[PDB]
Amino acid sequence: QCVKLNDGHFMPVLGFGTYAPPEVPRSKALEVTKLAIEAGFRHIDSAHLYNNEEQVGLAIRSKIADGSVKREDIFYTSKLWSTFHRPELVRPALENSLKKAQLDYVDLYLIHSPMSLKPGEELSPTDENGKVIFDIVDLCTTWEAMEKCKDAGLAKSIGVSNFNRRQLEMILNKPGLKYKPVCNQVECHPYFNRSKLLDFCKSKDIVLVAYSALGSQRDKRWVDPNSPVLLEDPVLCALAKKHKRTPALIALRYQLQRGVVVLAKSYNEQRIRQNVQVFEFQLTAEDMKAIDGLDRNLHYFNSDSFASHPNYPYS
Ligand SMILES: NC(=O)c1ccc[n+]([C@@H]2O[C@H](COP(=O)([O-])OP(=O)(O)OC[C@H]3O[C@@H](n4cnc5c(N)ncnc54)[C@H](OP(=O)(O)O)[C@@H]3O)[C@@H](O)[C@H]2O)c1
Ligand SMILES: O=C(O)c1ccccc1Nc1cccc(C(F)(F)F)c1
Ligand SMILES: O=C(O)c1ccccc1Nc1cccc(C(F)(F)F)c1
Repeated sequence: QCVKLNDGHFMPVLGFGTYAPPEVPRSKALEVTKLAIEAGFRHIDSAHLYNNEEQVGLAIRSKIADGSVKREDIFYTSKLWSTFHRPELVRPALENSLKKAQLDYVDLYLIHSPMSLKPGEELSPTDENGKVIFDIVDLCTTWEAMEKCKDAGLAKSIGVSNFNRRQLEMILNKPGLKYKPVCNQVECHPYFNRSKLLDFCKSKDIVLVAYSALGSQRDKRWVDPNSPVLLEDPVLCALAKKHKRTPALIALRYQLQRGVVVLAKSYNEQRIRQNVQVFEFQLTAEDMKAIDGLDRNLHYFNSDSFASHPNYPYS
């Protein structure tokens, strides 16, 4: 139930998504992360951006203290936020995340996004029009700082998120590169299946990790309400009926069968327990072809605040 990363460490192929929007009480992350571990999730995905690392960390530490898991059984991810791309800010950002979570190391630390933002106090600094104040940082220098964090033992593995093929290539061609990214965590689902990026990642031994695999949380801040609702897709519905599973389970299994590590966020006890059933059934070649046919270049995260950035990954 794991994949071997290009640095020798192992990553569980099903991960628990911990982001919930600010209107959800912070205490919920503690409750649901414990439930996720109880259900069998061993890969837990968080970030500085999520304002939940204390709660998620506490959940992990609670399950270690009561004997349910060892630290070595848990794969915990955090991410460097975009206001901290300047190399001198990388290690301090990681140390802050470790202090919040009360952990000695993260299993994985990612550059959250290639879209560098102005260093400062704000998560999303703005001008007048609500467009973000961008920063211009050579992400190869950021990567060097990430490498130093691995060497120091603060992160077992390092990788990237929201990078396109070209951006990934720039890191891979860096003179004196010490560690390749182990993964690229990107938006990935049947409406945006990333086939060409997946092929590229496979060719370089980089794991593609899918987020919004269930169609995203459809947050009004970044997602058009008109966009088709992935879990109401008729083809996924037909496949769910055929296998007597659910559309969510079909969407998750699709990713595993393509060699994509898949995340799944749920703050509902029943759905958390449901999602671990992804290992209990298989899709046929014809099922996979049907799902492949759904691709319509649809990234749910689709806002002016992303699209105007000079390092916006989508074309
Ligand atoms: N690197 C990045 O920039 C980035 C971006 C986005 C997400 N992520 C990571 O990926 C995780 C997941 O992506 P996401 O947050 O977009 O959500 P998602 O996994 O696509 O899930 C979307 C929604 O599906 C619902 N759901 C879950 N299981 C279900 C089931 N069995 N049946 C029906 N509905 C189900 C959840 O609602 P309920 O809670 O009500 O069950 C959830 O809000 C995040 O939490 C985060 O850790 C990373
Ligand atoms: O094992 C990998 O390398 C793997 C990588 C990405 C996605 C899925 C992967 N493996 C996988 C896919 C389905 C079922 C099982 C297992 F049988 F181990 F549970 C493992
Ligand atoms: O990581 C999350 O779950 C996330 C949550 C809320 C808002 C944005 C998020 N991720 C994110 C953050 C910065 C840039 C991009 C993207 F590249 F997709 F645009 C995605």
